[PDB]
Amino acid sequence: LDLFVSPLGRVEGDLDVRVTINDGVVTSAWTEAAMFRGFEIILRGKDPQAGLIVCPRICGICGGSHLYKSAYALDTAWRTHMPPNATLIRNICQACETLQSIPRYFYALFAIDLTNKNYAKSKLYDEAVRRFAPYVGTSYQPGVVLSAKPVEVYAIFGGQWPXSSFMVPGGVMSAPTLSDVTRAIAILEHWNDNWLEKQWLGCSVDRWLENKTWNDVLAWVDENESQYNSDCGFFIRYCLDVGLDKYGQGVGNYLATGTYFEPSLYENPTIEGRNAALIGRSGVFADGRYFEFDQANVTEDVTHSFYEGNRPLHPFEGETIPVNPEDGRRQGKYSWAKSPRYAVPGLGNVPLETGPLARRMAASAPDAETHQDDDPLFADIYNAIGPSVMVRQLARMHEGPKYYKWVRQWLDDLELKESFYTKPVEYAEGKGFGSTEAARGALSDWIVIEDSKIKNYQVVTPTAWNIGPRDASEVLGPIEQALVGSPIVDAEDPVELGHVARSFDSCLVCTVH
Amino acid sequence: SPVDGIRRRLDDPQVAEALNSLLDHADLLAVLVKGLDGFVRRGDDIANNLTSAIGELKA
Amino acid sequence: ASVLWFQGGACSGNTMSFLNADEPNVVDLIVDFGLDLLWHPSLGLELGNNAQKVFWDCAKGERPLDIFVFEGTVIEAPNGTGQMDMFAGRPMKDWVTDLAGAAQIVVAIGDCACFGGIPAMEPNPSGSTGLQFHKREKGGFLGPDFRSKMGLPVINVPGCPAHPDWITQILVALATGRAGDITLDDLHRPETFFKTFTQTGCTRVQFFEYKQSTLSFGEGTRTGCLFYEFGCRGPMTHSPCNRILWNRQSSKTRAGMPCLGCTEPEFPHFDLAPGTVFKTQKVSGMIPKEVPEGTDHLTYMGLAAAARIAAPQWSKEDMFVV
Amino acid sequence: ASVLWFQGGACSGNTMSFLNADEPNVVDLIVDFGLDLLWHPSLGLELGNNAQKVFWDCAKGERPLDIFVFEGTVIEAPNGTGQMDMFAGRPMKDWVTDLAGAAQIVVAIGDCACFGGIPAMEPNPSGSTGLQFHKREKGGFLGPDFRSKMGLPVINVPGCPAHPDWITQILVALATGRAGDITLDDLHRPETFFKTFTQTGCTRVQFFEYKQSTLSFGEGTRTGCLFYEFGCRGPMTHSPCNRILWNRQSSKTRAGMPCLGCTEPEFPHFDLAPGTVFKTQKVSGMIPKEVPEGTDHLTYMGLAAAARIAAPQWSKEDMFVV
Ligand code: FCO
Ligand code: F3S
Ligand code: F3S
Ligand code: F3S
Ligand code: F3S
Ligand code: F3S
Ligand code: F3S
Ligand SMILES: [Mg+2]
Ligand code: 3NI
Repeated sequence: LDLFVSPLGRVEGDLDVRVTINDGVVTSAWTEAAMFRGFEIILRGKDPQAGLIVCPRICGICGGSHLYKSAYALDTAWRTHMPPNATLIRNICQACETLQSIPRYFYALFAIDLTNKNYAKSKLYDEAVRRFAPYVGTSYQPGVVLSAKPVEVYAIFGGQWPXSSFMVPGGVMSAPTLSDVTRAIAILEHWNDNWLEKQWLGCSVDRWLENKTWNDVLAWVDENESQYNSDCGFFIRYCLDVGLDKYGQGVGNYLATGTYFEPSLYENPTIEGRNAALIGRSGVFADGRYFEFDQANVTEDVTHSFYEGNRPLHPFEGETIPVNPEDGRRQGKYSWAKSPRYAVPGLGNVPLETGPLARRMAASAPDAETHQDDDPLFADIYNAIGPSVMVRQLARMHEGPKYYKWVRQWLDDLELKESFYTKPVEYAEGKGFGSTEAARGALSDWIVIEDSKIKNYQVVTPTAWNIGPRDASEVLGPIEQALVGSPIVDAEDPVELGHVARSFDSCLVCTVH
Repeated sequence: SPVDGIRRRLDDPQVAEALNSLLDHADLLAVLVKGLDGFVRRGDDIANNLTSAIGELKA
Repeated sequence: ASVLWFQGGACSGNTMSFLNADEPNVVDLIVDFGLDLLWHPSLGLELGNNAQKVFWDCAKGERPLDIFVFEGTVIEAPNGTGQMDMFAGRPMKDWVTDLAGAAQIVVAIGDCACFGGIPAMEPNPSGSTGLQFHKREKGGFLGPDFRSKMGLPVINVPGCPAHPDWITQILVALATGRAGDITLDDLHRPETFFKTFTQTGCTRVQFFEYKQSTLSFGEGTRTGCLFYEFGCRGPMTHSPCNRILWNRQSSKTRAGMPCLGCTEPEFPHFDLAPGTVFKTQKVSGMIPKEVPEGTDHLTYMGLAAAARIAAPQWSKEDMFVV
Repeated sequence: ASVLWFQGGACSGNTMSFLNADEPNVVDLIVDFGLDLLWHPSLGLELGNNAQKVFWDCAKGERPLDIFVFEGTVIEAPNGTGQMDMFAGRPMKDWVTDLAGAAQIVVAIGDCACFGGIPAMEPNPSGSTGLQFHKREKGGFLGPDFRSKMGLPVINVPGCPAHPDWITQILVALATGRAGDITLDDLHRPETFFKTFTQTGCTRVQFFEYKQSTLSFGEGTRTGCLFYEFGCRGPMTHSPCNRILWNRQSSKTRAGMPCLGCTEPEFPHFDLAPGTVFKTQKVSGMIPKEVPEGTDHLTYMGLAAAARIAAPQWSKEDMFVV
């Protein structure tokens, strides 16, 4: 059965999903990013800092991430100096945007599908409906409402959220005051207490972060009624009951570009020094092995994308030349998403899943420096039960406590008397690579400044990694392979396709830009 | 064409004479506009000079 | 009051800003104010054919459509087909045509929808335009003479993104019987928000008054106004950004970021051409090319010189201190 | 960090304002920030001898007293006995002596406690004074040389009442290890709040800049600045009232009420003498008696004339429109 689902909403943009279904199981899948704005085209010839204004507009929910990586692209291109306070503010704001994204996405975009009639036979279905029904769910309302708090912190430092451009080469535009920091701390603590710990965890962030194995997580669910009946405990139990742990596996290979620089280690941003300075470590996890991320290994294939091109291009030489979707479909192209691939030795240019799960796998890599995220939890989960909708979601949710703790510490780390900005030299020429981990994963800018203008500007977003179509080798993108194997109880409401696509927290406006 | 008419005016002996006299003193016009550009680009300094002058009469 | 919120060439920032709503928050707006959110691409439960059923019922008049909110640009490329924005089996522009023709009120939220915004920046690959404007030029996709069924033009809630209150308070006004209190300016923006300027309530207006410039970002923004060195469009931009603070916390200008004039239809101004980003274009290095709204360069510069002379000492020192 | 909050000649407005705290709210401040509120007359559970036991343990050093918050004036009448303020078996001033001598930090919240405030208005029947100030004159009840055990003078959080953030953010700073970030001005006010003026962020500064006066209350406040006709002390008053809005909504000046300069030690200014309430005292009917801080009548008036002549049209029209 060929099933074309249009729209598949709650993916922050325009997504259609075509699936071949045999015996109630998806056997092949095509993700079709359906809306194109062409910001890379627009940025060409613009002011070298135009990215700081344009790139946040790639996406409402993760524009702060775009800003972060665009700023760092300029910082590397212009060989700027980043005062530690500026690095801290950038980290805080990136993480706060992610902390907003986590509940906002979980309740508003993902968890309402848990109320699908396909689960009516579950013993937890009534509770799932009570908690996660759209707009009236007892977990939905506070989760969504409180999701605005972390971006209040963002606004304290950046003026507003979404759509500040306050991260600039050489630091940040803002000069936090004491009350700024104290209020940011108060907002963060209130959000942590009222949503993260009270509602999501039913325990302290510290208690959750003590979970180092999948068995630890199950014991945590059963440990007491607070954790058992928390949104996290209920979600885990619901997933195990309704089978969200049984599909959406995907590629099983992961890309994290990392983000959150240790301020002392990235005072002078360079492409080469980026990985060592990361707190949230970069890392590629492919074929069960850890690899260092290298942006040089990134190509974008447009074979099945609505763009002209005949070979994968490293984004420094990237091109965004749209083809008319009618013609492209005549050529087998089906998506405005490019197909980002990563050259892994012994594997070729493979698709890599990006996102919190990719980050957790990277955090499980050996040889973490002291400043770096060293977390074996999702290595253990991956080895125990493997990837799935549930495990992907749990990675996303696991970042909540971890990032909250990091943000709280960074707010403590701010040295308010110290500089927030080192005026850079706006060089007429430069090649910049800025990367971050937006909520949904590796977000990267490759910028080429020439003649004091943007010569090239290539954005590769995490959902482009995940949802990008088949490459020249017809290798399905991570979301496409995750869709393959998904059960389809009801083709009229193929909610499992939504579960898989949304478990990646897909953002289609980011996918295409 | 109207542009043809401006070229026609340029032919006029009297118009031409005046335009030639303007180009004879174009150096003076250039220097006065350069002087104005200078004055404008040092307007902040002249404002600081008037501030220090008034600030003396204040003390 | 049924609400159908569609996204064209959008980044969903207006939706995300909207989700930051407080007093009312978004959930209370959707539930407790009688605003039946039929669907929203970021929030609607329905997918696929169920969602399309909702859309088609709205478009054909099978069910009433009181408010059609459109976010993002109306994408017309390629070649006016709109296929760079395919939504629910149609070019999004066709949905826009049908639903704008069906709605009692049409609200364009965000510059993209109002005026074309960032996607309409040259070279405008998506053929983006606003609902009733292309930049300042009235008409956009729906034409200058488009009126919704309540007789209103497209209500333009500009911004990039719009502040949540700019839409939520309009929605509350509509829901509380105060639609008649809503007056629109020449850009169809609610005058309750867009008679003020961004500068109105800016923490740096005293520095502006005394022509004290912020000189640098970061700690340099502990003083000064951003107009002179950072291209702040505050005094040329209608908005309540400093009256109704963003995220209930701040505003770009308060934080030290120049207002980019995003509520204005030309946004991004000068199409972010080289030398125009976070810079004040000046004539002869000292006269701003653009002076505040309603002033002329002569008077503005004379008053500026006088103010520089009269400037008190505190206006020359840090004020947003730790 | 133990906190003992006492009220002398107070109206409890600072407590009520404090209870309006958001980010942190008062409950989260008291519970989740490690601030052990030992007692508060409006909130403490203990009464009678149990409360007195708490007070005496703090006064005699039996239990640590980290922050002594004092609200209200130190009442010394009659005849320096302080018996117009008898609290828990003693004149309140005696409690003040003991607890201020015991506390690590002493915080006077509100003008009454900081400077004497309204009760210290002539004829001052209660013999009211501030902790370390009587109006602008340093020394108040505790003497100019009083220092708490952490070496600080009385931290004056002025206002009538103080805005909740003016105290809560200080308390958060103390609780989060940022006490060293707190700098105090010459009136011992936190400079993080009191380097700005009330005017800083006022929605009417553009009208001020162009010398466009609000002419009347009510709808008359849809335009204009209140300085010229309503005695707005905004430009002479240090406060973040327009930076950090009251009740997260507004400020007097935004709302159309003149700033009464309540964060200033002279408040109420001119002791509310006849003709000084909601009026600008003027010389020769044109020149304000008091000009903005750091300005001089001649440069102010010259700049004011220049601003009037160059005024844009919008500055002469309603801007805070319905
Ligand atoms: N998070 C996020 Fe948006 C996506 N995909 C970017 O980057
Ligand atoms: S917020 Fe986004 S939808 Fe358009 S108005 Fe700005 S690019
Ligand atoms: S007063 Fe404010 S709005 Fe801009 S022009 Fe100056 S920073
Ligand atoms: S850029 Fe826009 S959000 Fe307000 S501060 Fe300026 S009008
Ligand atoms: S609020 Fe009340 S306690 Fe004193 S400072 Fe004002 S009269
Ligand atoms: S600018 Fe505002 S603070 Fe008072 S003096 Fe005018 S109303
Ligand atoms: S009276 Fe006081 S509360 Fe603020 S507006 Fe003036 S300083
Ligand atoms: Mg790209
Ligand atoms: Ni996104």
